[PDB]
Order: sequence, then structure tokens, then C-alpha cells
Amino acid sequence: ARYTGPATRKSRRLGVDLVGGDQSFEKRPYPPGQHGRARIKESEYRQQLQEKQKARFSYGVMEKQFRRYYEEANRQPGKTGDNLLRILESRLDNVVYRAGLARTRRMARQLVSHGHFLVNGVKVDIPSYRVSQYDIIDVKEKSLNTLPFQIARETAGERPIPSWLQVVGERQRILVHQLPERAQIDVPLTEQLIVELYSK
Amino acid sequence: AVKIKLTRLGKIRNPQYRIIVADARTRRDGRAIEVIGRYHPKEEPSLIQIDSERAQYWLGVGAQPTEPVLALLKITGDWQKFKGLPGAEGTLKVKEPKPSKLDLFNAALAEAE
RNA sequence: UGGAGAGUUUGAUCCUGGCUCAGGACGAACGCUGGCGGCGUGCUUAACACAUGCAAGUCGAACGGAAAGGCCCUUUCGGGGGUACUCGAGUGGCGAACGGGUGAGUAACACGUGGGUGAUCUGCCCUGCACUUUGGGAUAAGCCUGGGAAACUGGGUCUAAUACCGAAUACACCCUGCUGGUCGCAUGGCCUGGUAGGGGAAAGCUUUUGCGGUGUGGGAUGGGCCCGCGGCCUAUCAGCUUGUUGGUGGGGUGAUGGCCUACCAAGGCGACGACGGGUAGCCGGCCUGAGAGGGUGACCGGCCACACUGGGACUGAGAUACGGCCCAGACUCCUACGGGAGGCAGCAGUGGGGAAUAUUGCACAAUGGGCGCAAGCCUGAUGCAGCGACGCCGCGUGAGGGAUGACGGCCUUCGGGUUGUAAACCUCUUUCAGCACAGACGAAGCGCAAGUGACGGUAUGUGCAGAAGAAGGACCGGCCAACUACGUGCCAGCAGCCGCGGUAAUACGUAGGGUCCGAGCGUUGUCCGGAAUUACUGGGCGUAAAGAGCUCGUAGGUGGUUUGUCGCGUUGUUCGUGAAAACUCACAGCUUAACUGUGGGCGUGCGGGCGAUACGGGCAGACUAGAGUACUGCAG
Repeated sequence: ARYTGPATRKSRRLGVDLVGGDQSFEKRPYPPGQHGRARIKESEYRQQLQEKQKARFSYGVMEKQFRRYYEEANRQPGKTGDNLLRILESRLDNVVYRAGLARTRRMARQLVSHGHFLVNGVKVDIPSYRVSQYDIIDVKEKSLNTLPFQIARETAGERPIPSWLQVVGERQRILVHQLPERAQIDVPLTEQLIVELYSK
Repeated sequence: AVKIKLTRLGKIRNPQYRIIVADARTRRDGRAIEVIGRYHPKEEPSLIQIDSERAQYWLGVGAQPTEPVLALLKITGDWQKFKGLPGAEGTLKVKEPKPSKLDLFNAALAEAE
């Protein structure tokens, strides 16, 4: 499935802004509901859980998929935290968002799911698609003139494109040199808390 | 009679076969004396690998190929080598390799500039 | 690569110790809810009883034939003859022992692993060598006729063969006697050793890519038999055994062997648990775990056992002979009462049992199998489809903008706050569904015919329209994310534990709000973890549970200093094996994933050779510090 409810709720509950530039979170940075002002009891479990919720509500990944990702990242011979972060970053919708072609991760996911993109010459419509080295992500010719891609291709002054990505074509081609490392990820939260939570 | 059969593998839609040497009385997916190649008909050129020396040995002791295996043995030339009629000519149409991802990557980068 | 804790005994504390909880899994079931797809999976209970339809045939190039199509002669349209293209029934060959099902029995050489067979068989297949001579008697079918209700069956006549039978040849083979050499691991084996005697077979068909028969040498495959080791619970089961333990001569078998038998001897097994009782198919694997270990044997794969119950053989290269035979029994059916028929633990299906498990579907297109020279025929094996959120995986139910933040709800300190960027509105996009068009791969296949895909007009691709057709469940006192109001009052109820209900409950019921998950969410059942709570890793015994009342001593366990030797343990290396699948690493292919393939690792072990000798052990010694004796005193 997918989460379709209000986005500001999660930002307010988690105490950080996940969309990035939302005014409602700044207007009220406290949890929602009647009792959004009550002091909370401090518990390591609560902090670890909130870190995991931050991670999986920033990228829009449900719990089962997140658990699969954590198992995959732990199995790998790196270290668990950055492995998980790089697996999350390698998603196609996240790549589209960080490529400056989508204002928000939700619209990047919507564009990918509608098959507006095309990876390595073959149409791909899977937001969970993972992107490998030397991947060429292209917009199909029919939808190049649509307003979303229009306003994406004339506002290329927003959030900087990370190093591991590079837009090279005036038609907004995307090239992937290598999977991102922990230094270049530039994500909120703490991976160690998630690793601790999933070892409980 | 020991025979050179094709056992089935793969999932439901895509049958991928192994060229096995087995007794005629065993089931299709039973124990195999030897595995001497594989055959994937789902590909456009339908990849075929046959280990030539083992095939020669098993034909020499008198194994009987089935009809698909006989066709494959003719294609790879093992059957003709075993008999000797036209020679041992490789008619195998190998799959055409795909260019490397790095080649396409640098091609796109150069096309940008 | 890798171990997380919390609550509960007290007025309070520390410890010991049990109970409970947070995790994972499932062939699941139940409750509420429910859109789609991919890939899997589905009687765990009654090895209960089964309606119905299919699940093993094939060959006319073995044979006599001519019932049905074809063709040709003939006609009164009743038909009649020939043909052999062809083919019912029949003789004959091969197959039917495979494949498919089930887990009742079995605690056993059944299984796993490693050996042995100088103690053995092997149809079809491959490949050497030698042959394929000669004669005869029948009979099925057909025709005539009899009995019986039926099942079925008797007689007469007649006919063929690659059916059956006699003989010759074989001297490669089998048996016997003598005899040579050689290798051993003892019986023995080998040199197709030599030599004398006796003996053992065959089948033809077909003109077309032609198929066949017999003996014998060697391969290949498939077995049989024997053995080491390994994996349950029970002395509130201590004796068990008389073909039972061994020998000899016979018999029997493919083969060794009390396998059988006559005689002879009196052995054989057992606390290292015989003999009984209970339970159970075994394994690769699966789940859990940090690991060791624990639980398990669903799918898939191998072996075993069985086919209504219990015995028995026959045919055959091969028989637990599922869809063979004989007998006995129970049950069901037919009967003219004389007698007959049947076996779903094959595929669907029915009834019953149960908490619970599916269609009386399509196709031989692909793979495997049987017969055939072949075309071809058969194949409920198999490939697919149908049904079930049963499981895993993936996707959608919209995206951007949108405020001193509308209405309503709820709370209120009456100020306002929250639902809430949520909504309303303005744009955008259409994934998946819906409609239209086109439309596969799977088939370097099969076929000497012109064609051939069950799935399927599916997947898929391109257009069309519109946010349009698409969210629920549990929980919120602490463990353990998430609190207020009203209703009720020791009631009604909740509860995994602690414990909550006594008119102002964050614990009941309902509403707002919230949190966790999400086509699912919870409950129950079961196994592992947490549990170091059976403690090998990794616990203990003064007072918490736990030192026998104390000795002697049997089996067993364990053992001072030192020399030489063995290489049993130990250790190094190498060879064989440890099926595949599974697991892990890497790569590849499905739009990704699940899934699938490829190549390594793993397969922790066992068998053979070779190396080492510190330690343990054995063997052969030596020493006196342990142990014991002697002598002189001593206390009780």
C-alpha cells in the first residue's frame, strides 16, 4: 500500500521537518492532537522507534519493506547504518527527487509509478527500483512536454545535485557514477539508533 | 538403457533444461548419473552448452539421446563427430554479447559534451 | 558474522527461586475487514466407506485372416466377389515390476555415511568374435454344435507363424579327472594355462534410410547380499535363547549363510541394559538460536514399506505384482438360489469425521516414458488453467498549490485549542482497474507434409476518458509508541502478569484524539528464544533444593620421575567420496522483488597413501619423593 494521509502530522510528531520547506511545521513544531503539548517520558525505545519512523516516512517505505532493507544491509560486508542509508538512497524515486526533477518525494514517486521515466532504455514504473552504477535514467519522449517536467527543467537552482548523481542533458538525463557513501548522503536522523532498534 | 535426457528446471513460465545422463526407468526429475550441459530455449538464440568429451564418452558406452537431445547434439556437432559423416562442425549460434554498461556511460557523457 | 531485558515474595533490602511478558515461525484455524498482480501452496483428522468418468498400451515390416472404412470388378439394388491400401476380434512379441498414491506397519542393516563381494545376478543399449543347419506335431481364430439366468464354458472339424518340439553344429561356454605356472587376503583367484571325457542354440520378415534371431568376450546401467559407525523413551521390563550357538555331510539359491535338513558338541546374548513395554517411516533439509544445542520431516529431492484384511505362489531379466492370479475373511451388489461380481492410500468427485484443506477443467504444443522401421498411437506422468488473502513479494487507492486556518465534532480555565494542508477550491498526472486496436516467446522443435501452441487472443504494446472505481484492524496504567470527556459504581465488565470496577475510572462501555501496522489486522493452537531454568560451551550442594549414617570393596574412571620403541588417539598434507536441490558469496534473467539460472564456497564426516612424535595410550625397561613392609620406641 501507501501512506496518503496528511504529511505535516508525521513531521509534527517526529519533531523534525521531513518535507523540507513546509511552513505549517514551523508554525507549530509540536506533536498533533489534543495532547501535543504534554511532556513525554524519556525512553531509549521511544527514541529508536522515532528515528526509524523518521527514516521510513521520509522515503515513504512501509515497515515490511524497511525490514527487508535492514536485513539486506546487515548482511552486506560494510557497516549496517550507512549500508541501510545507501540502500534507501538508491531507490528510483529518491534518485528522481535528489536529481532536482521533483519538488517532493511524493511527487517523484507518483511520476515514477505512472511510468514517466525510463531506465537503461526500458520502461520502468517501480518506485522501489534500485539503481546501480552507470545507470542512465531518461524521461520518455511523450511526457517531455508535460508541465511537471517543464517546471522541473526550468527551476534547476534548488537543492544541489549530490556528487554521486549528475544531470547531463538539457532533456534532464540522469547519470549515476557510483552508489553514494555516507559522507555524501546528507540525510537527517541517526542510523545507529535504527540499528539498535532492529537488534532488540 | 541409459539415455541422455532433458530434465526441467526454472519457474512456471520459463523452462530451463539440464542435459543429464540417466537410466530410462527413472522419472524426469529423478537422480542423474551426470550433468553434461544445459539448454535454455526461452532466449532469442536459445543458449546451448554441451560438454563435448563427456558427451563423447557417454555416446561411446552406448547412451541413447532423446529427440531434443539428438537435435542439440547435431547442432553442436558432437553427434557428427561421434558418427563421422560430414565432419565435426560447430553450428552453434552463440548469443551476441551486449556492450558494457561503462561503454554506454562514457558514450552518454561524451554525447553530453 | 556475533548474546538487550521487564514485572512479581518484603514495612524496606540483598540473594535464591519459580511464574509471566516483549521476538521468530506455520501445510494452520477463527473474528473483523478486503483492490490487483507475480510466484508458490491446499485432508495435518477416518490406511473410513465409496456413485460416475478417465489413469497401459502398442506392433499388419511375426501370423492365419477379412468384421469396419478405401479401391476395383458385378449385378435383380438384394447384394455379390477380389484387393490388401487398411483393419474389429484372435494367435504371437514387447510393455505392463516404470511412472502416479499413501505413511498403516517397521526401533529394523529400514535409513544416513563408509566399505566388502576370492560369495553374486543384470531384459532393452554399445562394442568384438562365431553362427543363423535340419525335421515334425499341434492349436487359437474360422465353421458346426451343446450347457448356463448370468458370469462363463464343453464337444467335433479346420488353419498359420519369429507360437511349440526333435536332431546336427559351437568347443568362445557348462560339468568332471589329471596336470603347469603365478598372485595372494585363508577358503582361494588369475593365466579365455594345458590336457582327457561328456554336453549345451537360433527365425525370419521387408524393398526401404530396411528391420530382425542364437551363442560367446568386454563395456554401460540397474540391482542383490554382508559389515563398521550414527540418530527415541522406558528396570515401577533382569534374566533371554533350543535351529538357539558352532561343526560335518547333504539340500537349496544368482550368491554366502541354521536359509533348510540329519547327526554331533553345548553353546550364544545381557547391567556397555539383553528380553519386554511405548512411541515412530529414515534422510537431504526446515524452523529457532550468537553458537553449542532444541523442535521438526509440510512442498521439492533420495531410500524403505504397503495397495480392503491375512496367507500363497505363478509368469518373467526384474514382482509389496495399486488398476494380475489362487485361497480364507469382513463388507457391498446381481441371481431363475444352482451360482456369480467388486476393491480411489491414481486424477477429479461423493458421503462421513473434523476447527480445517480445492475442479467430476484443457492439452499431448514442451519434457519424460511404452510399442512401432517409420508415419503414428497411448500417457489424470507432465505442461497449463479454475477455486481459497493460505504464504512470500510487488503495486494502487492520487500529486503540487491551498488559511490569522471554513462547517461540524471534541475539549475548555468560555479566552481559545484540536481534528487541520486536513477539507472546500485551482492546476497536474494517470500507475492498477474500464473501453478500443494490434499481439507474442516458449518450436535451430515435430512432419516429408504444407502444416503444427493447451496456455491464449492471454502476457504485452499503443491509443481514449476522467481523480475519476479502490482502507481497514488492533491498541493507548506499567512492561510497551500512544489521553481526555461522558455513562456505570465491588455492578456491568476487563485482564498476559501486576491487578482495575465504592457517583468525580488515563485499566469497564461509548465518543473525540493519538499511536502501530496496513490488504491486511488481531485471537487461539504448536515449536525455538528470552531460560545460565539440565549449565559441553555454561549452574550448583554449611544455613536457600541438594554430601548416602560410616566403611570395605567389584566393574569402571583416573594416575609420580625417567629411557627406547609403535604411530592407536592427536596433528599436517594429498587422493576418493560427501547426488541435485537447499544455505552462503558473486554474476546474470525476468520492468523491480519474490522467483529462476550459472560459478565458487559449504557439504563440519568417512575411507586410502605419505609426514611428525610434544602430549595421551600400548610395548620393553629403570628410579624412589607416593604407597606398603621391617626394626626400635610411644600414648590411648
